[PDB]
Amino acid sequence: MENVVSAPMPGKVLRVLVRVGDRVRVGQGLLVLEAMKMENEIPSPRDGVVKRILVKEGEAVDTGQPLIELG
Ligand code: NA
Repeated sequence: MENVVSAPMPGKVLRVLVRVGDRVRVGQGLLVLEAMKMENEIPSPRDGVVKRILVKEGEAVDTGQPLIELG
């Protein structure tokens, strides 16, 4: 899915760091997944604007699951 940031591993959503409409830059933390016994910031792969937030706190996600859509 183009413009979609997806989960790199299974985990639990701890918090979302951005809001719809936010400008983001490559490497910027978009949300935090608990996995591999740690808290992991999931980065933006590119500069952009946050278009949609596709998960909520507490949600269990799988590898490749859409997390954030960029505009
Ligand atoms: Na799930």
